[PDB]
Amino acid sequence: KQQNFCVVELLPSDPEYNTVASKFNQTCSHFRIEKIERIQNPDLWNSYQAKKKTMDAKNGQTMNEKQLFHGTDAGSVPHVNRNGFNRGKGTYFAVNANYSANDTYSRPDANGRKHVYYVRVLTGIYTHKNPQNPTDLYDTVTDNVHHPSLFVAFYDYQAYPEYLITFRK
Amino acid sequence: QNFCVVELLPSDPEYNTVASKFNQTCSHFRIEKIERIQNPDLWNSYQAKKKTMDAKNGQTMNEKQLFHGTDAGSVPHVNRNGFNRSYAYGKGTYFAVNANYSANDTYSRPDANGRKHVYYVRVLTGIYTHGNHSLIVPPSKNPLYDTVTDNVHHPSLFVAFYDYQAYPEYLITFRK
Ligand SMILES: C[C@H](c1ccc(Nc2nc3c(C(N)=O)cc(F)cc3s2)cc1)N(C)C
Ligand SMILES: C[C@H](c1ccc(Nc2nc3c(C(N)=O)cc(F)cc3s2)cc1)N(C)C
Repeated sequence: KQQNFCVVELLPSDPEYNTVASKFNQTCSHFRIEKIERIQNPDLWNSYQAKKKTMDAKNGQTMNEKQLFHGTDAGSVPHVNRNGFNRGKGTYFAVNANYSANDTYSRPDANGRKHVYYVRVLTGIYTHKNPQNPTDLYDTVTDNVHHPSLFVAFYDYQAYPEYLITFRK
Repeated sequence: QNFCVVELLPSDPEYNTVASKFNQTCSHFRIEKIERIQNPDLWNSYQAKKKTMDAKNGQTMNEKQLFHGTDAGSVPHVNRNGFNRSYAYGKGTYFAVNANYSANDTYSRPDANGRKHVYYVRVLTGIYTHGNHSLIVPPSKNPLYDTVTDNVHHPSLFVAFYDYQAYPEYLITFRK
């Protein structure tokens, strides 16, 4: 599985577009969206979904998945499109787009453009598990359990980079 | 102008054709992957401009495969748009006969992980002349040329000024 990918542009006339634009614009209405792309990566998607089938069957009534934001520099984009966020070693995801929208994470490129993904993450059972069963770990960690602003994933195929929002100041 | 990026296997005949050409001047580097870029609209727009050109320049071989180094940031932009507008022998996109020119750190600028990127590009060089810094557009053949170059009888580079004049066919990712 060498996880090739395709990049389709979401058009304003797509029902998926309002939803991503809305969620993004909750915190980032002062940026202007240049475009939104759907990242299509079959091997990566299947691998993500396999982790989820498992995770759904193990965590009972827990809703394992959330859609979160991750900002990154323009040069990491092909790497994320192909390999996701694969490879104690964590990748950060924001609940709100403004956080990911920071220059430290979404480094503005030569044309001024910034890149934040709208990401499907398997947050599962998280804390800020069992002494009797020490090989049993939390799926993610957060900054605050009752009112989270971020999540940290560690394992492979735990997140799919479904949408890429390109924008500027 | 959506696109796909297919990674080639070293087993692939294509992979070796591209690797051979790159290694002629750049064998001292380590190739990590060679991907093929599939952008149907851009490819179409290129083949149209080529149909026009092969019908214009008689016996001329209009097409050359040249190299182009760039930073990791530009890769998604090139994949989608080509070498289009937003990108001392004229104000266009420069392309090299030999990989090692493109492999210069100022063009194929090393990323965070030390990875360099060089396209192997189909370019419609067509009929070309010697170029100059105040160009912006090709000279007229008589008081219009397709590209310009540094030296007309032994060219080492080429400069294109229009869109759809080149297709970013392969991407070569490598390191020192
Ligand atoms: C670029 C990459 C890297 C980049 C950033 C970080 N740190 C962090 N990133 C984030 C993001 C975000 N959208 O990126 C969002 C957050 F709410 C918190 C953090 S902490 C850690 C690693 N590095 C592995 C090279
Ligand atoms: C780094 C990259 C960039 C791309 C092109 C240039 N200008 C120039 N590039 C080249 C290249 C080449 N392989 O790209 C090859 C040459 F024989 C001459 C020039 S001049 C300068 C920077 N990016 C900023 C667009």
